[PDB]
Amino acid sequence: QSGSLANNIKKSTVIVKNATHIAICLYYKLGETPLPLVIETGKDAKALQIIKLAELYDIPVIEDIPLARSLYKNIHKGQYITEDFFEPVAQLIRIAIDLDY
Repeated sequence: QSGSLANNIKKSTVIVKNATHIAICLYYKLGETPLPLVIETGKDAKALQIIKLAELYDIPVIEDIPLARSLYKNIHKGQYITEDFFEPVAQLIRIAIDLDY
């Protein structure tokens, strides 16, 4: 099982956080995920680790406390986002995508 957290963060699209208390890792890939997916979540110690791994792998991290708290409560690890989050998450994905040039 070792390495699953780091591999999930490495392939992530964007992380939205509340300080070092909550981190939500979102993944969206055209043709694979039909909606953005919460691939990992962390509270406290695990949130800090997600944030450190995000730095290591150059994954964009955005602080948005109300959004991070709502996502944490509503969208469990391995679940697709629901309608209330479609537009807030789209805005994060747009800021986050690498255009690769």
